[PDB]
Amino acid sequence: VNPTVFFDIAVDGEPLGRVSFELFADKVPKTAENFRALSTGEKGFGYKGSCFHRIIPGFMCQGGDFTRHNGTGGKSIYGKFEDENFILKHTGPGILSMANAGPNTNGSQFFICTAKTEWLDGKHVVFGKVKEGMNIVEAMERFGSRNGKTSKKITIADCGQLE
Amino acid sequence: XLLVTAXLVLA
Ligand SMILES: [Cl-]
Ligand SMILES: [Cl-]
Repeated sequence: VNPTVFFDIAVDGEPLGRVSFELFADKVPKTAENFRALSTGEKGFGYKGSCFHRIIPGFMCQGGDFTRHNGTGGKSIYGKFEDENFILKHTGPGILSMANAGPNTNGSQFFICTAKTEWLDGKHVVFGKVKEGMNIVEAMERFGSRNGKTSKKITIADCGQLE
Repeated sequence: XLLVTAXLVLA
């Protein structure tokens, strides 16, 4: 069964709302498990309290750097890891996909698309989709800018698994 | 451009 995970988002500490994601463990099990475990914190580390350091309106929200807090850091539950496959494409808003530094450099950083990002197909591993709370993602998006810097700090105040 | 990288953010 494909797991469901949630982020509770805050804006400069003010609770905003919840975003939930279906993780496509049937197609990309290793990539899904990494995100799931980092979301629960069950390995002893993960996304809770980290920020979306880069948000570009009309494009995506990028987060998952819980080691350096600025996009330069990140670590998977495996100690980087391989691009599992490119079966799923960046088809529209709500797509959940891995940030990277080129081939086989998956860590913990990810992005939530707010539009179709077809130009990233074959280069970033898609592993989930927003299930509920796309309205919250759209609210987050408004705090971004062209260069990615956010006008208020957008944080994962809490995160975990629903199903 | 519009990229999602970890390390050098590019065009
Ligand atoms: Cl709303
Ligand atoms: Cl709002």
